[PDB]
Amino acid sequence: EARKRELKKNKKQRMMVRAAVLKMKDPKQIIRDMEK
Amino acid sequence: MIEVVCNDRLGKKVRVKCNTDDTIGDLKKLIAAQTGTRWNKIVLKKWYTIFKDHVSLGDYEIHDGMNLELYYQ
Amino acid sequence: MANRTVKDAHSIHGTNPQYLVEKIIRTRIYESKYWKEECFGLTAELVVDKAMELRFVGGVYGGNIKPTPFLCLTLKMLQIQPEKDIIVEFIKNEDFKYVRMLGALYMRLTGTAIDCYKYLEPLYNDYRKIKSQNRNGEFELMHVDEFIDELLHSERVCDIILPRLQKRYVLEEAEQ
Amino acid sequence: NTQELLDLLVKCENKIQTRIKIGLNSKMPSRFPPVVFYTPKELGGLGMLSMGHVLI
Amino acid sequence: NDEEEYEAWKVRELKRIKRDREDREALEKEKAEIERMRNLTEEERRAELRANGKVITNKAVKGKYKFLQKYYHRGAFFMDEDEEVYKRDFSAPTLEDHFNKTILPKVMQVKNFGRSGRTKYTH
Amino acid sequence: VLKQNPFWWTHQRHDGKLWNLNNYRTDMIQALGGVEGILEHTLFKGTYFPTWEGLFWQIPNRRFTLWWSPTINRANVYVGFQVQLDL
RNA sequence: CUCCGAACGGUAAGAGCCUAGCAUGUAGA
Repeated sequence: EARKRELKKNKKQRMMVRAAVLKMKDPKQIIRDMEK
Repeated sequence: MIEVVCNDRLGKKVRVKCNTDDTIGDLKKLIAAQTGTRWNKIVLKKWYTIFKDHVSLGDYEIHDGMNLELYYQ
Repeated sequence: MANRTVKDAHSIHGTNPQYLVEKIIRTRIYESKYWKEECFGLTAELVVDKAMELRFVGGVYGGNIKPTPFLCLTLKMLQIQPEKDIIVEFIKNEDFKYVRMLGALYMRLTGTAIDCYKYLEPLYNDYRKIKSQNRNGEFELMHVDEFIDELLHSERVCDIILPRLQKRYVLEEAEQ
Repeated sequence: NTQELLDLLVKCENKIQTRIKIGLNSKMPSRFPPVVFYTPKELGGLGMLSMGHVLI
Repeated sequence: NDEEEYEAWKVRELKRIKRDREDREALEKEKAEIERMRNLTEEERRAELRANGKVITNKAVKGKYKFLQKYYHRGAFFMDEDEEVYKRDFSAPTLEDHFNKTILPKVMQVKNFGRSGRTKYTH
Repeated sequence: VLKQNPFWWTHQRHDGKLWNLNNYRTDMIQALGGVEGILEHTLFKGTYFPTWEGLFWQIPNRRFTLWWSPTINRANVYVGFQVQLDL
């Protein structure tokens, strides 16, 4: 029962971490600055 | 004889009892006679898999309980 | 931009200026190949050029609702909202056929029932052939009488729903 | 001989059916074919030796 | 084929003109048929004349639900058409009525954790 | 002991085994449709395996929700809100 | 022996490009 909610919270945290990692090294943030 | 569920998330959950070797035209006829609509406007999808009105029912491999997304044309 | 007619339009009393056709069918009319071309603007003149070059008379074809250029052009002229004189000019043209067909269809969708009988009645004499697209894609050659009969007497002769014209007996008892 | 005993066995089986069909998805579907249960572990099921009438 | 077109243009004009007059007189014919049935009901025959067919658009040729086969509703939205798809005798087991529902231990209405209703028509 | 062991019936050593169950499985496999029928839901229809041979190796949870994934992820069980994966 | 149910628990999250039905009605010089 609650294990589903725990796994969903863990997956949401992992997705947020992946989004932050892709945005921090993003082409519009990192590679865009690398070309500047 | 098969019981199909023409369903939708908009307050239209109909259950039509149709024949085994029947077509999809008569199935649309039943779904239109039951809920609120005419025959030529109904469209029975399943994730963008548009069911056409010339193939048969058992030929598309539908069985008792298969729910189908209703959409108006 | 296909929202307004130009800047202001005399709203047909039925539903709305652009909404005499069902919302689903008009929403399908917009996103289409035939709409992508000629949507740059068609006010009065280029409509005649686009009308004489489409020898189909039909509504929807295919499982996916695909509008004929006849139907999309009816909708385009409906958004343009031409004056009554231009429509009478299209209704009086005997050389080009489908132009007259579109003129009659538009005068039916937007127009007074008295005007409907006054302008569409004398279109009930031509015994010529007219091509149409069925719902399964296959075409059929029918008579013009069949078209105007389904238009004046029957409901939804095409994919569009008609705006409830009276029975002729009431008008014959009250008017001409 | 105990009718209440058999009825309660059936109720307990239909309860443990819950979360063995509901643990996968939070829907409690209509049918969820019974054979997913009564296959032994020798083939790779559960081994749910049943007493109540579970008609296939 | 201009000679044939003008020949059929009258064939359609005659039918279309026939439908108009046939529709006007129908209002009087319907009232007249009630008048004919009025005198027919009055002094035709005391249980000695029908002149009828008991015509119905779609005959519901029902059967007998086995033990708890669901009450399937055909849906009363389109019956004037008299489509043959309706005449199929919806008295069959759809999904789970194939069973006997008598060998079961005591009873099983619905095992879905929602049995709000309680009725079988025993009384 | 801190575990209620159902041993009041008898003793497995002195009294022996109280029950016998292989004839239950022998009838169950027949009632489920035989080996091929009771199995036929699983994904071995594939798997580079022609016949039934011994190959037994969230391990069991995934193994179970996969081995019956077609017998579970069908349309005649859940509602018909069909959902496609990314790929 | 006719009593027929619906929603949520459901569709990963993503960076580049693009298009749009809607909304204010005024203070003041």
